[PDB]
Amino acid sequence: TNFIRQIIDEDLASGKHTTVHTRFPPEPNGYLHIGHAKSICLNFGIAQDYKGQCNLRFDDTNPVKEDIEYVESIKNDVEWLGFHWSGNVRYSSDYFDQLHAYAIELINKGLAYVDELTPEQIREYRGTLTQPGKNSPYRDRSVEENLALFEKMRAGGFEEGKACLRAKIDMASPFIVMRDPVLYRIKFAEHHQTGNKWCIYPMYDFTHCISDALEGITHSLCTLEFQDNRRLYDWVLDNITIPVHPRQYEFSRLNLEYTVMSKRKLNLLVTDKHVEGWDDPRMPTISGLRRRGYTAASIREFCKRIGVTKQDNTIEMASLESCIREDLNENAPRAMAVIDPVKLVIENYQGEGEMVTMPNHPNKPEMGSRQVPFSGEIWIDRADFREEANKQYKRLVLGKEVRLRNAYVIKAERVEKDAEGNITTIFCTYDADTLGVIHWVSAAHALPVEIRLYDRLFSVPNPGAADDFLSVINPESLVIKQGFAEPSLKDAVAGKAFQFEREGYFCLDSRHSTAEKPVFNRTVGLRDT
RNA sequence: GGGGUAUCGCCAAGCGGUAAGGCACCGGAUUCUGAUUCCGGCAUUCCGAGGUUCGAAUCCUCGUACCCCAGCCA
Ligand SMILES: NC(=O)CC[C@H](N)C(=O)O
Repeated sequence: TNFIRQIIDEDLASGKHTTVHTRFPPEPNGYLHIGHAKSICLNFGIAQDYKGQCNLRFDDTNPVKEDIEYVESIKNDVEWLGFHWSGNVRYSSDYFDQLHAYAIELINKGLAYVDELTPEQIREYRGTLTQPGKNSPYRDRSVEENLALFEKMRAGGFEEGKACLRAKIDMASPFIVMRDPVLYRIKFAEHHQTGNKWCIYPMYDFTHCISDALEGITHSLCTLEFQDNRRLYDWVLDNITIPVHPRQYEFSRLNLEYTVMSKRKLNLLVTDKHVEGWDDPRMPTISGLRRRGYTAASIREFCKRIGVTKQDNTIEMASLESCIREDLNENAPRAMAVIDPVKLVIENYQGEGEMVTMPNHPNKPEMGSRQVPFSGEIWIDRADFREEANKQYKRLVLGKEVRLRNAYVIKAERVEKDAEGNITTIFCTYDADTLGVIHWVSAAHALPVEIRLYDRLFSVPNPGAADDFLSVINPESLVIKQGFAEPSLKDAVAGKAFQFEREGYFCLDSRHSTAEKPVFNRTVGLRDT
């Protein structure tokens, strides 16, 4: 439960509503990020719980900022998250004729007029946060004139910015949004849905409340910054001939530590090529989280966990990680991979190799087991061998033994280094029958794999607050490695993740994995303490 | 000016009855993954200062802090 569901309840109880109809109206001007997932879960979830309906609407009123790639991606992420919208996908543009009709109603009612103040003049007449605005000298034209003028605008008769339709409200309102808000502006730009049919487009404030009412929305859910706008939302509806009046309720938007959560800043990263694209695994986009190996369900749980309030918040990365870790911990089948390898030769070993049995999930036998190839020339992780080091160190030391994961116990005896004194191979003996603990990979049957270790995009907790958020990017947000995985992974499915034992959860694809060179993305590392 | 929000490090219940929960954190137990699991611990206090009440985080008052608004963006 949350404040919004309590309102909904009271409406249902009072009889003000007998059904609930919500909506997710992003503008198709960028890819969806996790903040939008909060909104999708909120709106689509309320619908299903209250046995109602929730539409997917593309708030497409600004042609110059939108693209068809985005509408396609949005529909894709919404689906991927696991939600279904009510009926067809809607578009604000579906109402362009209705909106133009309604603007004509406001004009006929004397509540709208065509202003000729330049875009600079409008701001100048607008007033300040503390000084009232002032009336345009064109504010009192007749209905007849406004009608003619608006038609002229609509017919491509005015150059851009040369005129616009403004609402006639109160230029001295403390609500700056109510100071004659612009209803229509001229843009000779082709729209991704209406092509070149219109040269005039409606503004957000005029469009949204009307789109909401036409679609029969009962509870319009948005974020805190449209609180002031709710006044214009109501004004518009209160002043036109429309049978319903949806009510807007605002909740705080999501802020995630170490990243930005606004399409504008995410676009800059894509545009400036500091990430591969909107779906880069380091990106907080739904596509990027998906490509990183995150499950729709872990995201759904994150949104459930964070809540919906009016408090400005900033969630910690540990919260999101917790969610994905919980999921993958339960479901990911375990595997063996070595991110940083060094060859270890069991001189004691005789043969061409053998096959040891390995559980697909050390705590869930029902998930079965598999046969993994063992031998005398395996691969271990460099950090798992210490010629020296403290008593706490539970891994391989130059005179100590260690249990090879699901195999035998071995003993390091003679190391071998190179020119720069770096070790090249470790010589050990194995106890013919012995079956800390360390993972390994038989060099002979090993599959060469590229491993991508992801990390926080930015060096600071709140990069969006920085003057130049880009200068504070983390140069180690992506560190690529070349390791070895058990041949098993030869059939790994893109997107699906496994737990690389003692390392973390990894998934294939990355838009890079080929048959020859597989690319594994580390979704999240295990809890190291 | 106006609109909003202030409860444990980060989220978050609580709507007059005397502070849920999650994340994180600190112990301990297990464990062929230093993971998982498993127990135990973690606000005598709710931005502040008064006030009303038998009694408030929950009501009033005066303050303080932070967020949002001056796109022909959404
Ligand atoms: N009122 C709202 O839900 C805002 C919709 C607007 N298109 C947005 O993406 O923020």
